[PDB]
Parts: sequence; C-alpha cells; structure tokens
Amino acid sequence: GLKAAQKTLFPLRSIDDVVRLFAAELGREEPDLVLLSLVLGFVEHFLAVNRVGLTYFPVADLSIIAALYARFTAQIRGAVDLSLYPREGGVSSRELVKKVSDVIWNSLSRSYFKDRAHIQSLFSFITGTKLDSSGVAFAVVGACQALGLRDVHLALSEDHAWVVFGPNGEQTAEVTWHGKGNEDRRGQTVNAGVAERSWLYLKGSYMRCDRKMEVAFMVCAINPSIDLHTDSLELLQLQQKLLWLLYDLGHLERYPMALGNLADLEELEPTPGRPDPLTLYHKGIASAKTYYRDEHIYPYMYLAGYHCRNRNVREALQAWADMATVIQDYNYCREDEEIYKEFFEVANDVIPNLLKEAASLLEAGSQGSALQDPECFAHLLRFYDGICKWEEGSPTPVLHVGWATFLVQSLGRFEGQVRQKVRIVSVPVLTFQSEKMKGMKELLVATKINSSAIKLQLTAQSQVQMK
Amino acid sequence: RWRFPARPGT
Repeated sequence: GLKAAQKTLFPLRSIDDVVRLFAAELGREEPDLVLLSLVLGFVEHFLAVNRVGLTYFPVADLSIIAALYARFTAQIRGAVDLSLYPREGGVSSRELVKKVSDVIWNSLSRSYFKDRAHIQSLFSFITGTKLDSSGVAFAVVGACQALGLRDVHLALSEDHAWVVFGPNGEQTAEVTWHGKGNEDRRGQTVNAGVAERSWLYLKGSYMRCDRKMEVAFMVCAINPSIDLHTDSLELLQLQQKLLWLLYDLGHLERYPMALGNLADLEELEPTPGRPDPLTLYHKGIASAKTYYRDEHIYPYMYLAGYHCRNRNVREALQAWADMATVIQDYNYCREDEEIYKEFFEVANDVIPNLLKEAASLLEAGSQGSALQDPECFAHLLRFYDGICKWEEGSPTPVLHVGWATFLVQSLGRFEGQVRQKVRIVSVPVLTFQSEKMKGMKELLVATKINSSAIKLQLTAQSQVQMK
Repeated sequence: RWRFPARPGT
C-alpha cells in the first residue's frame, strides 16, 4: 500500500517533478526506498537504456509506478512469512535477514552479465530480474523496509555493501556477493574482515546508513551512461539536483563518496550560487576525518583526480601522497584488488604521463614547474613510502619488478639538484615509515639514479644475474 | 560497464 499522500505528485512530467517527490519523501518519517528506486529506475530506463520516442522526459504515471510497486511488495510479502521470525524488542533476527537475502537472490535470472550498467534499481529487479552486486544489498534493505523492519540498514565500504541490524543496530550480515570468483559469505558477519585489517571492511570505519543515507546511495547509483561516448544530460541534471537536495538536508554529512561525486558533477556543469568543486572535495576529506577516523582512500583519490585533470601537478602529487598515507595502515588482503588496481594505475600510468608532460613544458621554459619543486619530489617519495608500508605485514605482497621501472623513470624526472634539497630525517623534510624507502634514501640524490640498486631495494629480489 | 556507486574515476 502506497499511501494517499505519496501519490499526489504523479504524474511526474519532469526532472523537477522527480526532485519534488524526493523532497516530499525525505520530509516523511521514513522515505519510501521502494517507491524512490522504482521511480529512478523507470526514469533511467527511458533516458539511458531506451530513448526511442523520447521528446522531453519519460512521464511516470501513477498507474505504472503503482503496478511496479505492487509487484515488489507482493513478491516479498508472499515469500517472507514474518510469523516464522518473531521480533524480540523491535529488532530483526539474523535468520530473518538471511531469508530476505535468499528471496532476492533466488529471484534473479539464472545467467546474466553482472557487470552491466543500469541493473542497480528495483526497476531492473522487477522488469529484468537482474541486479548488480550492491543492488542486491539495496534491494534487501528495501524489502526489509516494506516488511516493517526499521532496524535493517545498508552498510557501505568503499567497494562493498552489506546490512546492519539487530539490538542497537550492532549486528552485521553479508547479503550479496563481492567481486568475481570469491566464495559467498551471505549470512555471516563482517568481523573476520574487520579483524584482518583489509581495505574492503575499512578496519570497521564503514558507513552505517540511516534511511536518508540509503536515499543518497540510490542517487549515487544513478548511471547516466547511454554508451561509452555519451551520457544523458537529463540524468546528470537529476543526479546533481538530488545530491544538492540531500546536501541541504544534511544527509551527505557522513557520506564522503557522495560529496566527491557531487564535486565532480559541479566541475562538469557548475550550479550558480553553490560551493566550488574544491570546497566539496575538501568537505569529503573532512567527513572522512570526522566520522571515519581518516581511514578512507577515495576522498583523496577524488581530490587528486581533480588536480590531475586540471594539471595542478603539485596538488595532485600531494593528494596521492595523502592517499598512500591512509593505505599504509592497512593489510593488503585477498578481496582488496580494486584498490591495488587504483594505486597501480596512479604509480605506473597516471604519474608517468603527468611528469612526461611536465618535462616537455619545462623544456619549453615553464616557471614554477613541479619538476623543480622539491616538495613535489617529497610528495612522490611519500606516495611510494605509503605503498611500501601498506605491504609490511600484509598476507600478499604489493610491489614487484613491474613497478620498479616506473619508479626509476619518475625519480629521474627530477634533476639531482632538486632531489638533493629534500632532507630525509629519521625517527623540505620528509620522514619515511617503510623499511623499503629508508634503505633507498642514499640512492635518492645521485645525479644519475642507480636503476639496478633501486630495483633491488624496491622488490624481494636480492641477487643479480649469474652470467 | 559497472562501477561501485560513487567510486571516483572511470
């Protein structure tokens, strides 16, 4: 049962009408996740997946949306008999959460590409029987709301989603898959992953959503992609307007990644009278420092990316150095491969390209070049230091010889006279945390870097060729 | 393609 007050804005005839619906729901005791996800999925389908016939905006008629809502609530209420799972004290049981997870899981198409765009929403679940990884977690939370289970909430790391529930909201349960070819842990807590200090569980400093943050998640989950070359302007506008709505109400306060998304949108198409992208990226970092012990990587990656795109080399290097300063206190574990790929691409592709362009510009007489700034060299060294310290104590190594040629090249982009200015001190001035960089210190100021010795010190390799 | 909601980059 949609309530009478939920129906009065239909039909939705524009972006702004969708925004009004979100504003109305966010003003309610609890925003209706099912309704809002169905609307977003409907509007995304007809703006990104199939634009045949589009003349302005795909009008969302109440009859259509209500029929979709009824399919969802019918399935869930039919398959989950709450009488089998008595609720001690206004809180849900692990068995109940697992049952809801199973109902969503078991509904899905037997075989489909899980990496497709536009399979995030309950519209996808209902019309295509398809969901992406995190979409399954959202759908479990939407189903639990539909069942009246006020204590079940979405939990988010930077690369995974699960639920919290139970007495004081203190229980965790896996409800979806992560990655590819990992083994399902649905029903289990996340405690092993927290205890092993993996990036995937953020040492426990992950997001525990309220209902409003769950709305923010579905908005971040909007995918404006039409194809590899084209985005939907309509969906970008919608996402941007919804994020500002949430921002103004306070619901992005504890959501760094949403703040960075909003900053990226503002760079693309600034809203008059709003904060600059940089202000927003800094707010994201502040959010991570305030609520999550400064244990998140992506607030710094968002900032660095902005600086990189705008060829602020100094500030890009500083932000990637900061990114490494966070990662150093993690152990690199089996399902952390996405953050490995991000650091690998920065070290072995992005930074080299940036420094190569800097080198051409210096040849053409640029002033205040990062390549002549010793604090820029210090940032490069701190980036590598953090990666090396990350590797310390980890169950799987990080560095290999495929990193070493890029390190030598990048070091060599700074002339010896620049490199000499950095003073490396023990516990521009820099202090290394990692044993690998401490051993590398003397190699760092020679006019021509000793490539071979660098390679030996960065990697496990301890011998040179026999012959 | 698929990326985790609000992950930076592409």
